[PDB]
Amino acid sequence: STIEEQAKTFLDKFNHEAEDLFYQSSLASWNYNTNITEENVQNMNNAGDKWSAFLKEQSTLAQMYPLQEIQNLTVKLQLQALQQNGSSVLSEDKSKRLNTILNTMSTIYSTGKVCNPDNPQECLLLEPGLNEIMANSLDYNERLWAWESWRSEVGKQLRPLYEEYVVLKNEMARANHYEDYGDYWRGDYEVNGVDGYDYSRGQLIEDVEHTFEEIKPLYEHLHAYVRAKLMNAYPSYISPIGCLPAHLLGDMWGRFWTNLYSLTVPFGQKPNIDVTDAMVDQAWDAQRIFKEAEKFFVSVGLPNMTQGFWENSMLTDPGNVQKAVCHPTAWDLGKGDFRILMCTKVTMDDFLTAHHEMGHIQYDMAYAAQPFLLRNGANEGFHEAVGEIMSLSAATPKHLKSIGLLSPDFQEDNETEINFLLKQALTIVGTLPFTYMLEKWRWMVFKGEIPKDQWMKKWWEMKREIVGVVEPVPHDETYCDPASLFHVSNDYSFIRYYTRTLYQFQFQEALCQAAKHEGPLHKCDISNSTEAGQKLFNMLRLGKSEPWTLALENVVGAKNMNVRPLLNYFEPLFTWLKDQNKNSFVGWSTDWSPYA
Amino acid sequence: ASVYAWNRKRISNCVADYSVLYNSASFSTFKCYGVSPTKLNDLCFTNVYADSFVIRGDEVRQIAPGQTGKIADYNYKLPDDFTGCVIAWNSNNLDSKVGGNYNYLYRLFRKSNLKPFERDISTEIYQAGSTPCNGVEGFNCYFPLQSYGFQPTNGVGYQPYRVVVLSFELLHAPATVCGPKKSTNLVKNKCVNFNFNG
Ligand SMILES: *[C@@H]1O[C@H](CO)[C@@H](O)[C@H](O)[C@H]1NC(C)=O
Ligand SMILES: *[C@@H]1O[C@H](CO)[C@@H](O)[C@H](O)[C@H]1NC(C)=O
Ligand SMILES: *[C@@H]1O[C@H](CO)[C@@H](O)[C@H](O)[C@H]1NC(C)=O
Ligand SMILES: *[C@@H]1O[C@H](CO)[C@@H](O)[C@H](O)[C@H]1NC(C)=O
Ligand SMILES: *[C@@H]1O[C@H](CO)[C@@H](O)[C@H](O)[C@H]1NC(C)=O
Ligand SMILES: *[C@@H]1O[C@H](CO)[C@@H](O)[C@H](O)[C@H]1NC(C)=O
Repeated sequence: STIEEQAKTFLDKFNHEAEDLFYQSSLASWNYNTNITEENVQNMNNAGDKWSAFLKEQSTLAQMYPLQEIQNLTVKLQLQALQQNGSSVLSEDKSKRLNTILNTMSTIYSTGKVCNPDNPQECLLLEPGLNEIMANSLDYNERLWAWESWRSEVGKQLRPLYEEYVVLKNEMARANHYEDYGDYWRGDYEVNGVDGYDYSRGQLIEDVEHTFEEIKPLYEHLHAYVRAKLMNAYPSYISPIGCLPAHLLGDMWGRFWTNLYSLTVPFGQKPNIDVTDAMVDQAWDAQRIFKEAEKFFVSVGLPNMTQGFWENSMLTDPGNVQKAVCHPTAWDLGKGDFRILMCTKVTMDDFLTAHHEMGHIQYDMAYAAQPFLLRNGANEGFHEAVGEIMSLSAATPKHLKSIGLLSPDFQEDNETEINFLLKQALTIVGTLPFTYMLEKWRWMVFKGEIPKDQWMKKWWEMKREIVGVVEPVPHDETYCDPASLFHVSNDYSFIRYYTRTLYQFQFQEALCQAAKHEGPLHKCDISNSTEAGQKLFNMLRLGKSEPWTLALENVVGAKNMNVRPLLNYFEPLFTWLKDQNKNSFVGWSTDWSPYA
Repeated sequence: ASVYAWNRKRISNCVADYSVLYNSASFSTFKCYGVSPTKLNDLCFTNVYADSFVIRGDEVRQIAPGQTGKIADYNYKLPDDFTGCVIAWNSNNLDSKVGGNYNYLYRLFRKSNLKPFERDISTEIYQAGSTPCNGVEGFNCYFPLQSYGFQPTNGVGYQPYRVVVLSFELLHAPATVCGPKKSTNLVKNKCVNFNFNG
């Protein structure tokens, strides 16, 4: 009869057909990921082509129902999600060119092998050949060689490809009534039609700058301390007044600073909270790790894992004969099928990753009651944030003592809390200016603020201004230094990590206030608290049915992303860094004073 | 059978032993509405209607009086004043295959809700819009029967469940479906209370 009932029946038909087709596609993707064989690749490609053709035909059917004659918010949300053209609005030649460019960037990044000139008999791939060198070497020219040679090969291959990529993606985005591809990425946080809780695409950049202006003193003090420690590690290269050299940050790109914890430790004489040896002595299998994680999630009141989870997940590396992707990934295959694909070792990092991915699984299970096209996070930040809060809670010494992994006579003084908070800042705080600078640079590239002949002159200028990192030698426009990273070369949004980092500590403050923890925020554990689990599950059950602003009102009581929980989390460390930076100079100079 | 074309077997002229069903450990749901399981084995009924079908795990709750859903409105409707028992059990072992078992269908759309104990096996195109369907599934016109996807790796809310609903009615005709006539060993030469065939 009416247009709304027509759309509701069409959405029911789409949900029922799409759930089975998505389950077949997801099962094929799982069979590829746990078993890398050419027939599994062919089955994955066939299922993906069927899934994409079905989405094209259903979007074509969906557009014939106009949006403004529907008043129900969930129906309008599903119709908005379905009626997106995607690449279909672009011409078939340019769509094929864009798909070819994406596939060849994927092959260049995955199969990129770089080694030293005049020694070409064997070469090292990025993972783990170059990762281990970047994370463990203490030699300046070796890291300089690896960094410059990998950005030489990868950037000189990817620069014309990226120049075509920006033009094609901008053409697709302006064909989809967006300003640029950056506006297309910012449309994930766009809320329209809700009274009071509306959020605009232009408000996201302003909120990111407003939060980063409060990030900046803490990052300046952390950068000064890391600069002083790297000056101790490398005596003559680092200047007291200048930026840090790019190849010395402990990772390939500067994404995380967590590999500098050995060099920048405050109190090396004091012990660590490493629980690896304790699990090795008690012979803790990965099955025991996941069962302890399940015990954590039942202690807070969340549902326990299904029988199909324990039957169908791969929680151990299969062997030499069977090939699998080593990256930990939680899979919501559809129809109540939840699995974790992780090559779990007996380490603290794998235990925290197991908690993170089981948080992903709990988030996926919570919105199983929702319709199929609403089975997602409210934004891209919440989905990662609900895993990162489990990573926060599981890493506490109280949680390790509670499960027996830490000695009950371990002395928790202020020095161990300072060095733990510094490690968490190197992991968490250090990625924020890099993320903000990278996303702002990509937004200015898509918007046309930066011309193609001026991409790198601005970029290093941004990196000196924001990240406080100087180039070792100047790079011309034959280089493509951003696209050496996984997410940018494979068409992924990067602001999800910034929003995830702020939502992480906002959720942490909300659940610790729910759990009535009376001490420091980093000393807080959300186990044994039914009300914290209920407050979590109220947002978790919504999925994508409600706006992320309303979900944030449901958790923390605020309508916008906030920066104060992060500063409250690191406030003892902030005072300690302000005490330690009396002799040294906080802040950096954008000039070429260390090295160029 | 499929839930749209649920099998109905009329049970008459025999002894119905309900304790065998009740004490079985193979059934996940044995929810009785309007009568208790303990006195089923004693009472007698004129006829027993056994409706058999397969549904999903999450759809077992909809087989009850007063419920709302796809199954209740468009596939199988129970009256509010229903006397009988709903028995459901998991059948992932039998009704799920590795390729996917698509042999079970359900009606997805109908103009109006079903009457109690009604079977709809019509395969006419549902008209959701003003335009005539003309027998072809195009725009605003959908085929009402959709296949169930049953895989052995699915969750318990998506695994196939075989449901048998027993409907007990009393009519003015002589009731012949009676419960078991329990007997005890015969004792002679003592003053006992005898009950021989009523
Ligand atoms: C992985 O693939 C190989 C060859 O295709 C096969 O022999 C093996 O059984 C597969 N592994 C599993 C767990 O099915
Ligand atoms: C919107 O639709 C859903 C399902 O179609 C329904 O459950 C919900 O009550 C509707 N909301 C309003 C306000 O009509
Ligand atoms: C998708 O592309 C078609 C073709 O131009 C256009 O008519 C339609 O409005 C587009 N969809 C949206 C949501 O803009
Ligand atoms: C999950 O919890 C339920 C109820 O506490 C229990 O019956 C079930 O056995 C648990 N699942 C597993 C795999 O132990
Ligand atoms: C820890 O506390 C003691 C006593 O208050 C103090 O002397 C010391 O400087 C503190 N250390 C840190 C790192 O805060
Ligand atoms: C939380 O509950 C479990 C279950 O008994 C218990 O072992 C654990 O000690 C509790 N946590 C704390 C901090 O007491």
